Amino acid sequence: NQSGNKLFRRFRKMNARQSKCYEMEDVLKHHWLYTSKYLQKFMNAHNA
Amino acid sequence: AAEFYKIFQLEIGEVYKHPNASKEERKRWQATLDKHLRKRMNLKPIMRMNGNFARKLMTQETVDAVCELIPSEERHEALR
Amino acid sequence: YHKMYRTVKAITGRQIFQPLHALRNAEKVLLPGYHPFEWQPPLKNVSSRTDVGIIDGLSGLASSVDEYPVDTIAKRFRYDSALVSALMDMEEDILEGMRSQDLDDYLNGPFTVVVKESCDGMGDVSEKHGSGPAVPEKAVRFSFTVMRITIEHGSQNVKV
Amino acid sequence: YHKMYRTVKAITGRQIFQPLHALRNAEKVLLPGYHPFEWQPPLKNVSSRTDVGIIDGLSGLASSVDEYPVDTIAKRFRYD
DNA sequence: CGGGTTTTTGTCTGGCTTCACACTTGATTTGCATCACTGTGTAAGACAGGCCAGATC
DNA sequence: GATCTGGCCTGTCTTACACAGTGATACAGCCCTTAACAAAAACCCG
DNA sequence: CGGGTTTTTGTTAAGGGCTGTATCACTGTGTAAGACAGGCCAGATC
DNA sequence: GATCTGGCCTGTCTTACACAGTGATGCAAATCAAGTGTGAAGCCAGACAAAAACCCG
Ligand SMILES: [Ca+2]
Repeated sequence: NQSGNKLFRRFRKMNARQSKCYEMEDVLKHHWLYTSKYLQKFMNAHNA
Repeated sequence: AAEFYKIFQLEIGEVYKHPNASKEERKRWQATLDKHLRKRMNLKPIMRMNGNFARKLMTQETVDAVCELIPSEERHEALR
Repeated sequence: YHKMYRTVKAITGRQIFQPLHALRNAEKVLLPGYHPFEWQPPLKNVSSRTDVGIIDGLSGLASSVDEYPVDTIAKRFRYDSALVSALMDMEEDILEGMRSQDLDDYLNGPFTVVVKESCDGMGDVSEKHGSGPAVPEKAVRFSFTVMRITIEHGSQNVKV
Repeated sequence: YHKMYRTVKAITGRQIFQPLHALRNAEKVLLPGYHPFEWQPPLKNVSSRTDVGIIDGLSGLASSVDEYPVDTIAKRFRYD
């Protein structure tokens, strides 16, 4: 849905550089790191 | 869902007796449909078709409260 | 983050959080393009380096003015790097699944993996405030997704 | 902040941060309108009620239709 | 207003822990300064309608 | 003979409407004390 | 293979304080519907 | 006597520039590997005697 779009614009607005060259590399890095199982397991470590 | 809403508009058309039909007749049929559905189910009828309203139309209460409009000698159990 | 870290260090006295050095170190550990691996076929038309991550998606598209002009910025990984990194951080999950479904850790493969793929454009991604509506700049991500890892041993297989 | 608090509380076992209601009390101790005080002259045309916080900036204007129109939004503190 | 009754406050004598330097000198990691690079909103800054009185057939 | 026309495609162009995010608000559950019976287990005798 | 004795928790009160999410009144905001504006013909018509 | 025109007057877009952010580099400084080896503190067993303060006869 709009799910990726709001996430992508938020990643462009919060944590990103200028000159449009490092920008897409940074958003690819952060968007990759958001969806790894390892940190996801660290982040839902409250209910167990 | 679009076909079900259409066949309800054409059954309130009762168009197995009216073979030809103008756009005014179908518009008034949709008008009577939204009037009776806002009087019975009291929902917000809209032509912008979504999934929530489509799921909202899919129950026996809806098919009952719409099928009771026409003088269905048969169409009741067919729709059922 | 650095402000928060230095304030909690100043208040607590002992250090609990971390500065950015070890963060970026563990980041490039977790990033693709870091761990070694191999292929039993030689993989024609594929490079042999195990240590390349982010590259241009253009793959050497010469965008000189004498040729067909584009402006679409494209960044990409290498595919096998993404596969091996996804495997290495689902490694604990598949270890626990192997310990759960009545097996040992010293098993070999060949583990059969089912991978679906997807791409979809997202419409506008732009916040233009200099004069208002400049361009409906449309962007698109292309992605993969693992959904099933199995191993066949003896007679049958098992969804590990 | 709630996410950060619950994650570090889970991962250390100790509760190093604070939850949200304690944060609300810690901010209510720092807003205007909490401590008592008085004035040796009784401060004419000032309501001496001593627990007022963010009040409406318009001081009770006259936003009805039959009055001069004003569509601004003003929020203020009392000065004392 | 002196003495009773607590309350601390020490005491060697021997007998336990327990880090503190002492360098050593070479990795490690930590702190802060520097770097590349656009976004934006602003206060100069012309600027042209507009309205004058001066000029003129 | 050439020209308007109804109809059939078709490429925009607006819009409702389903969600996203937020501080504040409202409950839904969780320690605490007698207490006298109710159970689960572990080991050992038999 | 089964009891005797020993080694550990549940059970409902009651009336609180505490905490962890669920909800609540809200806007804002993009992407599908589907409506419509032309565009281009096969046949009526001068 | 009645239009034409340079001169000011003033509410306009219009437009640059400095900084605020973003990450990532890059050294200089502090700190830590281990190595003994004393060796100074700190606490307790044994039983034995002073300072400081509030109440009652
Ligand atoms: Ca889409």
